[PDB]
Amino acid sequence: KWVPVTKLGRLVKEGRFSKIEEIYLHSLPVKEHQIVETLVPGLKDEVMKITPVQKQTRAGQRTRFKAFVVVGDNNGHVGLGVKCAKEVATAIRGAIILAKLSVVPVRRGYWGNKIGQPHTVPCKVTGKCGSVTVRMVPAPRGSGIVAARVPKKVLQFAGIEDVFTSSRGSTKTLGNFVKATFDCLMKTYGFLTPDFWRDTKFVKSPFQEYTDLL
Amino acid sequence: MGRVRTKTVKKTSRQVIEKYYSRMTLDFHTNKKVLEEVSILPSKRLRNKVAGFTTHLMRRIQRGPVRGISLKLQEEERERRMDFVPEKSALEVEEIRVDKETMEMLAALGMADLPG
Amino acid sequence: MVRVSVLNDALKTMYNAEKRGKRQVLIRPSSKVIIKFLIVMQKHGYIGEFEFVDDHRSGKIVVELNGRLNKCGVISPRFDVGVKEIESWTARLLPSRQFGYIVLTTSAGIMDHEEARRKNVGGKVLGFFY
Amino acid sequence: MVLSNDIDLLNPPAELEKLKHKKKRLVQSPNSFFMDVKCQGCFNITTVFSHSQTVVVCPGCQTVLCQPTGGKARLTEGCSFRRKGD
Amino acid sequence: MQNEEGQMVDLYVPRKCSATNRIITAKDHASVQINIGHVDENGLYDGRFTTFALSGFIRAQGDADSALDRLWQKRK
Amino acid sequence: MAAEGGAAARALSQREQDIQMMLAADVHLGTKNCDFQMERYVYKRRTDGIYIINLGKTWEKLQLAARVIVAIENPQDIIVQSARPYGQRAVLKFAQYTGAHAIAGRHTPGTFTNQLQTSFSEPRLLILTDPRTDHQPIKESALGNIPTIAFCDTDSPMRYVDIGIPANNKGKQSIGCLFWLLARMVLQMRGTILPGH
Amino acid sequence: MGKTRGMGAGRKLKTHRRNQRWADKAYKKSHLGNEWKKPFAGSSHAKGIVLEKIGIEAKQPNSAIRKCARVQLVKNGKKIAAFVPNDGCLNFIEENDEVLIAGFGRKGHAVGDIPGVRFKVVKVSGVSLLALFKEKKEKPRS
Amino acid sequence: MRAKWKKKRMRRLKRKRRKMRQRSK
Amino acid sequence: TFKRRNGGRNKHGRGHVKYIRCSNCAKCCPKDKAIKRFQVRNIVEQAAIRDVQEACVHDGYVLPKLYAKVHHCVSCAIHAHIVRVRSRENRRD
RNA sequence: CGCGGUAAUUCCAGCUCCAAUAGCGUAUAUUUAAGUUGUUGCAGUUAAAAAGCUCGUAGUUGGACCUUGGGCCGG
RNA sequence: GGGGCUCGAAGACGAUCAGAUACCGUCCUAGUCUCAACCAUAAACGAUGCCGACCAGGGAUCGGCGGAUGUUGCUUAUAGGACUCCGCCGGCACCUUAUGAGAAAUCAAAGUCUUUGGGUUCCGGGGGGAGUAUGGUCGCAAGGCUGAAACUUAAAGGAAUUGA
RNA sequence: AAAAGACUUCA
Repeated sequence: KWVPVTKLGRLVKEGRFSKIEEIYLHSLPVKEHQIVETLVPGLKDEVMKITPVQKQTRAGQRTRFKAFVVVGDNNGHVGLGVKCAKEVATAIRGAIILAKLSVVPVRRGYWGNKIGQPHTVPCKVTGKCGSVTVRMVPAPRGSGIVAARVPKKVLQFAGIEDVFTSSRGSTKTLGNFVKATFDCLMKTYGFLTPDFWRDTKFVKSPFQEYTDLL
Repeated sequence: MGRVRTKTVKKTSRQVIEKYYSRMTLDFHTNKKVLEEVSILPSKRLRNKVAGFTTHLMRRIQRGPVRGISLKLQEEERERRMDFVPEKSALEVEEIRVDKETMEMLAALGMADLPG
Repeated sequence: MVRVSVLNDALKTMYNAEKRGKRQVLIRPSSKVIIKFLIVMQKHGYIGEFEFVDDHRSGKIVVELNGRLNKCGVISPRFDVGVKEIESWTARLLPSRQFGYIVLTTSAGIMDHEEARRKNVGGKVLGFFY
Repeated sequence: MVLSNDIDLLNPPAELEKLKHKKKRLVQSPNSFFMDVKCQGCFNITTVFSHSQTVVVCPGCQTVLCQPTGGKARLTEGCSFRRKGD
Repeated sequence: MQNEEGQMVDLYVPRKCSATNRIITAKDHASVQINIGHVDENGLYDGRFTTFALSGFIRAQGDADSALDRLWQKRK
Repeated sequence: MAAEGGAAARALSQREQDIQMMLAADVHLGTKNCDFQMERYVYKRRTDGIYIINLGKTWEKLQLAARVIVAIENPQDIIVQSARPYGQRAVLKFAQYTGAHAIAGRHTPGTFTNQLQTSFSEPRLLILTDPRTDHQPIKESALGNIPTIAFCDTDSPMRYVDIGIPANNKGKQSIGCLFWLLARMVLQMRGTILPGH
Repeated sequence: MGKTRGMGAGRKLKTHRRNQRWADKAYKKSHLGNEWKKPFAGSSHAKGIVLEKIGIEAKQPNSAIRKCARVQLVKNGKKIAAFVPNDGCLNFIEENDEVLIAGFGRKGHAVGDIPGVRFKVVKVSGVSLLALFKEKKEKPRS
Repeated sequence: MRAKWKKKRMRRLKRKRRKMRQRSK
Repeated sequence: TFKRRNGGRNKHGRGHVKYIRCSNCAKCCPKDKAIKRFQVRNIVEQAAIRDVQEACVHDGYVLPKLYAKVHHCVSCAIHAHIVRVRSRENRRD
């Protein structure tokens, strides 16, 4: 079943929220995956990579598995789950849950010209994990996703159709490489345009609007 | 050695005391009977262990509050103390007796005040 | 050196601080950057203090931020004078992607990227406004 | 508070003009001064630079006036002075 | 935010701070919204507020209190 | 800087009586040479290596602070916190006066964070007696999107706790006086309150 | 730390740049003239004549006789060893025939596992090595 | 600057092995 | 390696002080890296105190203590005296 | 990089499959990748890497006042 | 040359050691010391170029200066000076956070280089070979300085983390 | 504290 635990879960499931846009605005911390499932049942999973971990441990080796799963729509929503567990299947299951928590929206935009319908990125944006620099780079439309297999997949969830990408740093470190691509897309809401410079009134927190119902 | 209380004993000992307290006593023998009423423990030695530990705790309670044991009677005592509230034991006597800095502020706030 | 870069660098680190200015000494190619900021409204006011008797010239800035969003997201230098790296009206390398402008000292004087481009006159980039 | 610069920049405290060097100042001036130093032996009072440097004597009376030191002059024995100059 | 062909485009106009200056991201769950009501005599006088936000970043920098204090005045 | 606007409720204005309690309680006693950049509140450095705090400036902060508390319709959602025995006295009596829930003694991590945990709290405001000792609860609240108001001394961190009130977290009657006054002010607007003191 | 940006100072950057290239393998090959030091002239293939069939043992955890043959280039005096790949082929090579050899794809250097074997055999007796093992074609008499 | 004991050993051997051809034995 | 704000070890605009030699081994050590320890201690003992003063002229004397700073080569201090190891935060003491 | 020490998806044949397709392999040179040549576009605390130090040239680089600033109409 | 007290490569002795040529013990020459001369190298280090501006709080201490009808001083009285102070130039550095950099350890610089271009210079540009070979240069000598390639080979190396 | 040295391949 559903069943919402927590005030945060009560707000969303009981139809007091209609959109995930609201959740992002008031910076509500998702930690139960069920919350995002009710508003968005259209989320698609995709197990990206399984990679072995090994320990030598106090009484026998105890070998774990990293599991990378990206859950998202194909419309501005990427979500990143990484779990380490002794069983492959358990790590995958947990990663699906984690990915749903960590869903964060991605600005699609235009370059120079306001074109028709956002399909690119508004600005040049970079994401760093370890030493690897990954760059969102302006591209004319119809270029396709100019990337290796795995960075294409991440940008499909983002809904971005056209960018050049380039990376430098250790590309050979599979674990880190997947992590680095995510950060760029979330950091889109970190770059100044005059378009988003425009001042908004401030919407009111659900914590004060729905005191009685909680 | 040997005779240390376990976790299972620690949880049970507090609980029995808390909601049986008037009936409970310092006396070992009667509190053995109480554990028959309150629980089924399968072997003989378990009953004796719990009964002994609880009575030792009962002595401590009636000589000072115990860290993880709160009773109806002890809670009432705490409440009575924390119903009193004047200013919260500041008085000083009428008008305060400041020592510059605030003297300059109080003068240009229309408050006379004593100094010292 | 030539100041210029120092102003730009100081500006962005001071934005992270959330200060209402930093105030510093200024020169004549760093008179230019401030007036260009006013036009594209990163500043809605600037004041050039003590430029009259003193050893130097200076200007305390009153600067946009302490609002909601920062207006100047990044300004970072792209080479001072004493160098040959050069652009023309057709050569145009850029930052941003048209949200910002590329600061250019042209033949007539300092003007923004679009003004210089229309007139069809090249020049040398001073910095990159994003 | 959040201050880099002051809430009233134009009038800072004197202690914050003792911060920044003489060259660096918002309104630069000599922090040094001229003063008239007073001597019983002479009828008139002699105008003197604050940082004496040389062991200045009063013009008519051979009384002395001050002795020099690393900063502003260290006046010697019983003498009086007002701080003024035109 | 317009398009070439009419339509207002690019949904989700985000939150964006006040005391801190920088966009409030979705990732930044640490960030907070402070509503201080305008008041009449003996009244909360709700439905009138000065609304402010505070980033997670400033809440680690230590400048969080300082920046809020400047803006906290009811009308400016 | 300082806030002005609105209409004063009644008792929210300054009284000679109100200042008398605060100065008697020794709220205005600041710590020694250490003193943060945030502190405008010293004016003239007082003898024997200590600074006393301008209580007229403090009054503005307290008056303003009350406005923020009551602006949520339901009063119980604010939780107060104090490990300290001096502030425990303040916390419990505050909770009695107002809607406010109390958490006395040890905080325990995973109260503010860890939503899955039973002890999950959502509070609209938090009042802490001393953010210096209660530094670990500040961290959880910061992540948890819970604002933390605290009565702070200058060597206590006004850093990263919004709305700082210069105080005397060292002990004595000072902490109890601050909460007592705060409770009186918040009840003044649309509460149980009566005129007078 | 940072590179000189300056109107005249261009010269400093240019002069240093050339030296760096020598670390890189491709430029080093031309600049030092290491290609000449390697047994080939620079040629696509080179031809030699079979001195001997030699049975070179594999290195380290691999154990096996690789079975090679040493050829002396027609162009040079240089004797070098070339590998004969595939089942048989030690029989198909033979002493004193003309063998056409090419590199491994190692771009000079010994392969690693076979010590000192710098080349491999492309064809023997003009036929094609590939054809002979496969039994597609048969060696001509003489 | 000067590195490690590799250069220390080889410094001693640098002129010794040049002179060990005049000596031979 | 670098875990230390202290740089190499006790080098603040100096590099080299002026050498003391260990009491134990006589290895050169600059003064700040030496390890000095105050051993201000009685000649007698606990028990011995009593015996001497009984069989001596003057009330107690004063007892004329022995004062020595003890110089170590680092290694020497580890084997008995004050080094022992630590926990990471208290090392900045 | 690795495999083959007798049930080798890495060999050798067959089968089947993949995949370019009148074209495909292989070698050498060369460009990209390689920001491994750093103009665009590098690194030097600890990974390759600040000269022991200072003076100091050829060489590069180098502050400000500087007939400039302002005002009016026309289109 | 003076000078050789002390200590002390090599050697020579005792244990230990299959060997022990060493640690360790004992003898002790050059030398250590000084002067006029050579020499040119060091983990000659902050393993961190020089210079300039900026970005962050706080307390010491070193130096000078300023302000106190402060203390001690008693200087005839004072000024000074030592002490306590606050302000301050320029320091050696620490402390705590680090906005930010970094691979991390860490770091108010290793920040202000992906926000990629402040001025100038030097150096590196896989590991070994090899810092040698060779030539030039220099040194009294030792040997230094300058400084390859053949050929080999897939990692050398760093920081942190988990085992043993 | 001085009595403590060696130790095959795939791995």
